[PDB]
Amino acid sequence: DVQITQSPSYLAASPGETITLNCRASKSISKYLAWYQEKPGKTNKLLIYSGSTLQSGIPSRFSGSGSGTDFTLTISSLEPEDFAMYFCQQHNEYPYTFGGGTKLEIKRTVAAPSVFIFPPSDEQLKSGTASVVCLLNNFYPREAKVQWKVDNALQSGNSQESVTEQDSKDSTYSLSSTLTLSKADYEKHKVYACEVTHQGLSSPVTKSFNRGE
Amino acid sequence: STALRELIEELVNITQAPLCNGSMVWSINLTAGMYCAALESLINVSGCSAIEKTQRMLSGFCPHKVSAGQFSSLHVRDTKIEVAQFVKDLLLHLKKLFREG
Amino acid sequence: QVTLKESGPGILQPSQTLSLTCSFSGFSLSTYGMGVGWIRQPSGKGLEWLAHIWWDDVKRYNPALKSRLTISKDTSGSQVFLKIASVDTSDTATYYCARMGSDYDVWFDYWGQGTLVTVSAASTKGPSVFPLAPSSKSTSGGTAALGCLVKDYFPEPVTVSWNSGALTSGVHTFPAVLQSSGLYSLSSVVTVPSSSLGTQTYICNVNHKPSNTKVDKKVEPKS
Repeated sequence: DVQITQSPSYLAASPGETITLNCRASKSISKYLAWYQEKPGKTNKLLIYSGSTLQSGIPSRFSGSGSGTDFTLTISSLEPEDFAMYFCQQHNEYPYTFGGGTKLEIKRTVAAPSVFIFPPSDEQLKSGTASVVCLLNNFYPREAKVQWKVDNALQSGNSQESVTEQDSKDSTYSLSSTLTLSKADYEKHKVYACEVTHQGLSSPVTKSFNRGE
Repeated sequence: STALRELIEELVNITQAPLCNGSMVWSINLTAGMYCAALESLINVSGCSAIEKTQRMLSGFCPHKVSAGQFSSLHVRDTKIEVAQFVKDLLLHLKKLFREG
Repeated sequence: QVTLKESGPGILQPSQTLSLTCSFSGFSLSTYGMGVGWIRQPSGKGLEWLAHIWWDDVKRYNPALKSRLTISKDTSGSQVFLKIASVDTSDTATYYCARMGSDYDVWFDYWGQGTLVTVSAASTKGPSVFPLAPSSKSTSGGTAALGCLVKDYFPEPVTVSWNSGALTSGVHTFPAVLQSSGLYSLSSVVTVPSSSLGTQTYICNVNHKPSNTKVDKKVEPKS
């Protein structure tokens, strides 16, 4: 039973670059390794099989190599559509086994977020809970900090956030952060404020509202 | 089986060039002791170097030695076919064993 | 041309039997060389081969699961089925079916989009949908943001579109977060011109299949 390791599991590169991805088997698999390309909202796409055989209709900038235990996929002159998750699969031996994948993401210039703050709706408040949402739209790199304040009290542990995958158009990310309060607590305070720090910003940006306005 | 895969690969290579140039062998039941049966039926092809590696590869799966010039039968229900047809038939049976495990 | 598509229960209770269907066009499992396998991916973890079947009914099964699995096809060879007996939470995964690219070797030339199966004792719960209304504090450089908050549902997934797919550009539907309550919440946003907010209608179309909950929510300036 063969264990497949892909290390590193993350790579960033700019278009036009040539990159190599590694796949390692726990014991020899002769030359029988396949490579697949994975993309959000798409079906998995077979690129190479038997170590080095290019699937029909795949561009020749994909090149697979290796034999025994150590394998590489090389993608030369990366096009934008080439950024994706790439996983390998040994087909030498039953049972068939897959590597854990390498995410290949585009490096691009820093872009600052556009920040938006949303109050809870009246509809929501009727049910007794208040969500306050902060949106950071279309920034790069991924790293960003959101600080919540209610009447200048720093909110800690009562928010959750998530982040989109790299955008197929500008290579940016977006982030949503939700502050949860009770309706009762919500109605006790005036100023709701989301302060964002990001490399693209010389100084923190705050969007706020006054409950009422 | 690596050995099995290698053999399948060699058959694929050699039948992709009409294998043994107007040599005929007798068919057999390949569903019963396939490997020895195929070697028995192929061991007497005499002027075809393309089949030598095949013969050696088949010997690795048979648990007795297969010698040329031996008596089997007068092959009354059997039928003479081209080596290529035989080998392509053999290939199908081998792929199934591969697929079965 | 060649397409595959998985269909499944969405959610099931432990000790139950998961039944999955793979439907496909552009080939038949009665043609020589054709076959189909089942592969699964638990979230944030790697793919795991389960079972496969060929046109002549030769089948293979992952030995770690061998006893729990049964794979089949119909006589019209137009669908393939997997059964997994005695599921537990370790069987929570996205399930893919895929066509074998070879007549003997096991790599996959075409895959389905996958279907999520959650194995849990918790009850199915449909979401509430609330507006994220456009304002002045969601408005910058001639662009405003608005959205929908899809709150308090179980299990995943939910889909969200905008104006029944009439809006393509500027939409970001975020990964759900699992809240401390054991329920999921997600946001979907769309950025749009500020100047047209008075004269354009924005509707988020939300669907949570497990609960049979469909909601179209209008999002308007105000409150």
